[PDB]
Amino acid sequence: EVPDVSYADIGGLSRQIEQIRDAVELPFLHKELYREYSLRPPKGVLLYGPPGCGKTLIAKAVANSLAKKMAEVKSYFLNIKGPELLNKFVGETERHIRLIFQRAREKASEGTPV
Amino acid sequence: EVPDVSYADIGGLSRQIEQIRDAVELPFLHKELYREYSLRPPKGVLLYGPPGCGKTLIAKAVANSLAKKMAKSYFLNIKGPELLNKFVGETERHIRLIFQRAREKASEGTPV
Amino acid sequence: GSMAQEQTKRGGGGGDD
Ligand SMILES: Nc1ncnc2c1ncn2[C@@H]1O[C@H](COP(=O)(O)OP(=O)(O)OP(=O)(O)O)[C@@H](O)[C@H]1O
Ligand SMILES: Nc1ncnc2c1ncn2[C@@H]1O[C@H](COP(=O)(O)OP(=O)(O)OP(=O)(O)O)[C@@H](O)[C@H]1O
Ligand SMILES: [Mg+2]
Ligand SMILES: [Mg+2]
Repeated sequence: EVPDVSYADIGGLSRQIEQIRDAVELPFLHKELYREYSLRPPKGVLLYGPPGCGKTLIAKAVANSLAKKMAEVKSYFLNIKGPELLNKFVGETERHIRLIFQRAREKASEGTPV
Repeated sequence: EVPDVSYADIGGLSRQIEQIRDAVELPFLHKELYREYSLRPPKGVLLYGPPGCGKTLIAKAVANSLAKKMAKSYFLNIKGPELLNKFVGETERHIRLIFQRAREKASEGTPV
Repeated sequence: GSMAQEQTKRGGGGGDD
């Protein structure tokens, strides 16, 4: 179920939204210019702050933006609950992590971020 | 196998590169020289320090430099949680098979 | 000086007939 919240629905954050939007789009809006400087896209994003200040709201906005971008050209955004991947068997959790990352890198391409 | 890494990429770590050369590269380059002085080659090298200080960088650099230095070498990378299986079996079988293959490649003559 | 409570991790087991 694609969320229906966009960047226009978030207020009071004209800087953090700008930073995450840059880190998500700029490496893929201008691939050749990034390659000219040999600057790779960032691979680690962390969001922290007091409870109920808009972190999940920004996550939903990013998901909606990715959905719109892909529809312009659905399964690229992967949502994982915190302890969801945890399993009682000893080796199942590591195998699940590896399978998730392998599937994510399977669909990864230069023009399509995952 | 990870190519395209060398000591030239790593900067600011001069003594440690020399030590890792002495412990690893030197026994392979010189064996009769070690046997003349009855000096047993060091078998195990551990790398420790603050996170992100370049342990994996030095590892891949030495892995490539061993191949480039000799005038066919095999580098094996295995992680901890990789060799864990939910079944009662294969928890130890995989490790024993890996070491048997390492011994086989050593018998072939290629350093492992 | 503290007490702990254990959570078990089940190991796979399968038999035929
Ligand atoms: N500009 C804004 N800043 C903060 N909250 C907003 C803003 N606009 C709307 N909200 C409302 O704040 C609510 C909580 O936002 P969000 O779910 O992103 O925080 P959270 O991830 O629950 O935080 P935590 O998980 O730490 O409690 C949303 O339901 C949303 O309706
Ligand atoms: N001279 C240098 N020494 C250490 N790291 C360097 C050096 N030059 C660049 N780096 C950068 O440091 C980063 C971390 O390197 P590396 O992956 O070896 O750390 P690490 O030992 O794996 O850290 P951790 O063990 O915490 O994961 C690399 O991406 C590399 O680009
Ligand atoms: Mg939340
Ligand atoms: Mg490391």
